[PDB]
Amino acid sequence: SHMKFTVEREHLLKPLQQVSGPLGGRPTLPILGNLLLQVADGTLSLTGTDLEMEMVARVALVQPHEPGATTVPARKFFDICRGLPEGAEIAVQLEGERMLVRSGRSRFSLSTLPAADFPNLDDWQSEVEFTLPQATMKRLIEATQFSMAHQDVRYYLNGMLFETEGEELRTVATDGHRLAVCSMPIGQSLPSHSVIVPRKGVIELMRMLDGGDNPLRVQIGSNNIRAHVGDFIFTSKLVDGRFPDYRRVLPKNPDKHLEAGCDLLKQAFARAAILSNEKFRGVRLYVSENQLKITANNPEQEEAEEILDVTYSGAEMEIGFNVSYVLDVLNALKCENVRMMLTDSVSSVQIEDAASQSAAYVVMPMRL
Amino acid sequence: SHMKFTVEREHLLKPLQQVSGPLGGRPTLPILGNLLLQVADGTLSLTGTDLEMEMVARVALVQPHEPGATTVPARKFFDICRGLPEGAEIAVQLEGERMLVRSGRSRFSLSTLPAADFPNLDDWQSEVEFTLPQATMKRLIEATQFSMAHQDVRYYLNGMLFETEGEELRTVATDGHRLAVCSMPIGQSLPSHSVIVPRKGVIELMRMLDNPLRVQIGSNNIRAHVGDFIFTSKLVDGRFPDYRRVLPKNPDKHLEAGCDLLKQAFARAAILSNEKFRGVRLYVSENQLKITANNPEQEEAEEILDVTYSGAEMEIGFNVSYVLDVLNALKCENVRMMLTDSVSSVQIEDAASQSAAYVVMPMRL
Amino acid sequence: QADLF
Amino acid sequence: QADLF
Repeated sequence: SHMKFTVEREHLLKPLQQVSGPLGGRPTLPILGNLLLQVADGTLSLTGTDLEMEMVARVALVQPHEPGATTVPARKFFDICRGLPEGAEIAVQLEGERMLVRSGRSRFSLSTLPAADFPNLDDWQSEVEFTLPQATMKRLIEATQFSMAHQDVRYYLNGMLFETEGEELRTVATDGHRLAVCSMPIGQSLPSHSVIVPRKGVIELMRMLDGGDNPLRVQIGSNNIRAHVGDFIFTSKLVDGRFPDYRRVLPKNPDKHLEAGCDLLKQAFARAAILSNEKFRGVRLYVSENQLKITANNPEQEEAEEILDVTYSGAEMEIGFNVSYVLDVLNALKCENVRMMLTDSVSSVQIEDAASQSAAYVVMPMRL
Repeated sequence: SHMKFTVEREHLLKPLQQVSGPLGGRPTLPILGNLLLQVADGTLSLTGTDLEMEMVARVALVQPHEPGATTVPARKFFDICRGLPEGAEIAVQLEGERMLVRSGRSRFSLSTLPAADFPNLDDWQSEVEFTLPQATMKRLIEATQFSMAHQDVRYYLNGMLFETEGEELRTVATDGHRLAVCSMPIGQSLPSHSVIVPRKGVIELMRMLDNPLRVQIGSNNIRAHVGDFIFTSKLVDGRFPDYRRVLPKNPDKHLEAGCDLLKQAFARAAILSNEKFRGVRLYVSENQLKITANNPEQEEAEEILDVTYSGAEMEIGFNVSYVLDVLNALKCENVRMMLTDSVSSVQIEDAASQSAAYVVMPMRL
Repeated sequence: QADLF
Repeated sequence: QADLF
């Protein structure tokens, strides 16, 4: 291949970091540890993939260049560029089966694999399209991401539901014990559509949203999603399966309403967790007039007890929770006051910011 | 025990952090995951141990207190105090076999084990004593600790030599491939003595230094007292190599170069070095150092640098990690390297200071 | 631990 | 790797 380009170090670094995202340690196939480099019509394209998703970055070439393509080891190429001095000019060209990198009197010769062998996601058609601020997408993901399953056999839970309805984009994540849902208006009327983005794709999409001026352009096909932000293009396959319906998970008629400060509640739960069972993480909540008592016991016979003033009137009740589930919600809310809606000791509780209904959290108790 | 004390959260945090230091994650005996707490004469003492070393912290009690002692789980007690709000008043007392911790409307009951069951390092006598600034001791350790062996069969290398000679305190650390030595004058005529401190003890002593440091050396122990903290460790029994024998005898080759420029060139070349053996090739002639690195994928890195060089042209191989460790430890402008041939050790130092010296043995390429 | 669904 | 001693 004839491929040649010269580019400033600082135009390469963030592109290289981004496209190396899909790459896991110990790739199954050697070429999956490589980046595809393509020079065409004044643009350098860099692609990384894991066969389920891909990340593409486009870099403008103003200095002399020659078209062509190759694939090089991602981590080694990134480490070389990062290790060069600030402001370095990076001259790249092909020599047989090697890619040569020169800056000053630093020279590197990397092994390559043919660009013709690099895997590509199958062609597909967009059927839903919309743009939204990056901050809006970031908020939608951070508000729910923690509730996704990790490696459940129910593969559709190891991902995030992305749903369009009316003017809003909604994210839903659940692991069967706890659920998180968040809706945000995007100011454009949309068709009703729902897709499941794999966990790993959710993390990638999250990582491409910086503190930037660019909008996020989203395209959804029957089996793929694409997100375009500036000079970055992320594509992922979608997860098959029926995602649970959050509307059916929300507690139907919660007759008990507690309100309390978010940080006061968080710090009390965080201290009580110290003396909770390391495996089961159970804490007990005792609600009585304008008071919440949190207790935690462990197999060493130790006990933590926190008493808080809260706003509550109604029947005294005792309910048990996995304290990590509660702390996850309080950390995600990061608001002033929290509202908890309860029914009884065997039913779920709904937690939300007392001042906003944009996000809702449902946590199932442990038997008391 | 009738032990009782009330202390502000901020007077407990650093003491608790320090004494939990000797504590390893999986204690063989439950007591070894505990801290010994003792109230006597207006002082709270806190002790942590792993049977080889111990750390003691003393906290003044200005609020009401009652004497006594108990042992409590270290990590749980620390986490509770840390997790309480800034300025919290922490009230402690015993209730049977439980230690009750109270602050605001937070209440913790911890399981205890008797103070009488807490291990003590055997009684011992000090035979060498000296005082020095804690920053001087920290520098002596910092300059050499990366060269200690980790789990070498030669147990005496998995630690650091502390040696007194004339008016100097010296540290030496080696793993048999590379060596670091640092000397500092401490203003007192000292007896000639040398002891080996275990590596875990060296790391613990280093972490306690941030008041003069009073050092006491016994036949089998070392003690360091600074401020309200006392660290004691057993010593490693064995014979440490003589660094004076390791220093290059008559180096006929001298190289000088910028420290950062050398370090960044080695760091980039390392990327394409063998992941296991880490070998880089140094070719020095005509005031130019050429660093090359190759790997099993037949990839190659080459760096050329301007250097000041006297001596015949030569090629010599090194484990690039050993060289980068040395350059990282020398936080200086220029470095001087003294060489003899491709099979002999090289001495590396700050071109402007002879207080620390580093000896790296080459590899064949 | 109880289940949501 | 050669030995120092």
